[PDB]
Amino acid sequence: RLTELREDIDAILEDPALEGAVSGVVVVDTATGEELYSRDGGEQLLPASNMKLFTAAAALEVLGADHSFGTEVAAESAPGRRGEVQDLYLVGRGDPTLSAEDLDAMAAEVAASGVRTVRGDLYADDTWFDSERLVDDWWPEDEPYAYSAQISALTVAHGERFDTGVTEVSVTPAAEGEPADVDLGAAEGYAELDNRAVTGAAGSANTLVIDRPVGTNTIAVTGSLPADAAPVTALRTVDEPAALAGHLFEEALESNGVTVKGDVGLGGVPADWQDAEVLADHTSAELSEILVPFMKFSNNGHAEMLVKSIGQETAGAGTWDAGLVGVEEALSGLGVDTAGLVLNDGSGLSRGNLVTADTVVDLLGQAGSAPWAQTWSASLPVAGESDPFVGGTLANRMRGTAAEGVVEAKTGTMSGVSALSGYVPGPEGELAFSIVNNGHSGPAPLAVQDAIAVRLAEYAGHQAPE
Ligand SMILES: *[B-](O)(O)CNC(=O)c1ccccc1[N+](=O)[O-]
Ligand SMILES: [Mg+2]
Ligand SMILES: [Mg+2]
Repeated sequence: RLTELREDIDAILEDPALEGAVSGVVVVDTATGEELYSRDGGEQLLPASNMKLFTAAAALEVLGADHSFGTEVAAESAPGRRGEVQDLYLVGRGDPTLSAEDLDAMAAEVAASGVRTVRGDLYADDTWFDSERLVDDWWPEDEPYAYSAQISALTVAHGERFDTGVTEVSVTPAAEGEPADVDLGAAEGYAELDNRAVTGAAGSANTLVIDRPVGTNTIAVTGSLPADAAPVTALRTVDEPAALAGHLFEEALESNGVTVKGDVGLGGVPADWQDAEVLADHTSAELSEILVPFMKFSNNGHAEMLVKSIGQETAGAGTWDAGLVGVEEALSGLGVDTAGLVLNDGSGLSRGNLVTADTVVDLLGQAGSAPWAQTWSASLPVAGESDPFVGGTLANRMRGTAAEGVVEAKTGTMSGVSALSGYVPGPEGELAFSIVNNGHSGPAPLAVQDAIAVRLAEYAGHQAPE
């Protein structure tokens, strides 16, 4: 039975789609410590988003399941009889789920607390982390897309998925031959518009490209949208998330009857402020709850912010250098051998990251007996579950198989890297597995990973739901 399983997995990895790839595959029974299957377990490979497994475990170790993040509005003293303040400060301490509604609810507080006029300027203070926005080796050409959003302690998160530091762009066709309408979302009046797009004839080809040219805060829209095409929406990052959060706050203020007479810009609460007047605050939900959208959908913003938040907890330094050491320390504290690990970011976006399949399984083991185990697995995608906040990146994989509803694992994909690691529970034991593929040339070997996951589900005594 053990050997049958082994031979099957051997054959599954015989797949042509893994030509010239190195593949780390490790499976361990977690009740007993038995090594059911091991191949290139010690080989160092890029992990893509499997890196979050590490990040998420450290954050729970360091910040705690119950941790929350705050944001405040501050003036040098409370407002007058006349309800006036000079400069106003929006100060973010790394909430990765600050919505536009929260900015609105905070603008109402500022009004309820008796401010009717900001006489001076409004500043957005994201100084709680440093201003290193992107990791060294992240690719400039990727900077327009949501997963590559700049990192700040003050960032507005869009939608129920909480994609930070982006804006929704929507392009509606008009009459054939007239320019397409471009709607910039939250970034209206913040990010610049270069609209070159046109409405093509009904039934013609869709060639619409939405971009943000490197080193600009301009949304450049080119190509042709068919007169009859459905409106197109795209998440595009903006330069300086905090300044957009600032921009949005001025609008929430004016909206809640508070007139801002100055400019909007970046700035930290001055040192020479004796006893700042906190005129509004927001508290995020707790880390346990935040893990869901972070891990289910592989949020890269959330990952880096958690790192910088760890840097803050361990060293009062909201920094990659500080946070990564923080992660490695936490993981050691956990019992994980971090020999094979090379940490270059929290998200896995970076090609400077290295894991081994043994280390991953190692982590999976330790996380299983940690007091925060449950909130940890709850965050992982569940195979073939169609409710996005349950299935996450595994929503449309392995449906109608023994793995459906059972396998909990994290995914990982970019050019020539794919990964799947997590658990198979069952009538046998709770299995921890890691599959990391590097160097394949075609599409990610998703079928190959599925096959393994499914056979492990069957080995743990599961059957495909019909
Ligand atoms: B992870 O999500 O497995 C690593 N992948 C990414 O960060 C990612 C996600 C979504 C789109 C692109 C992309 N890239 O790394 O290019
Ligand atoms: Mg605006
Ligand atoms: Mg089942």
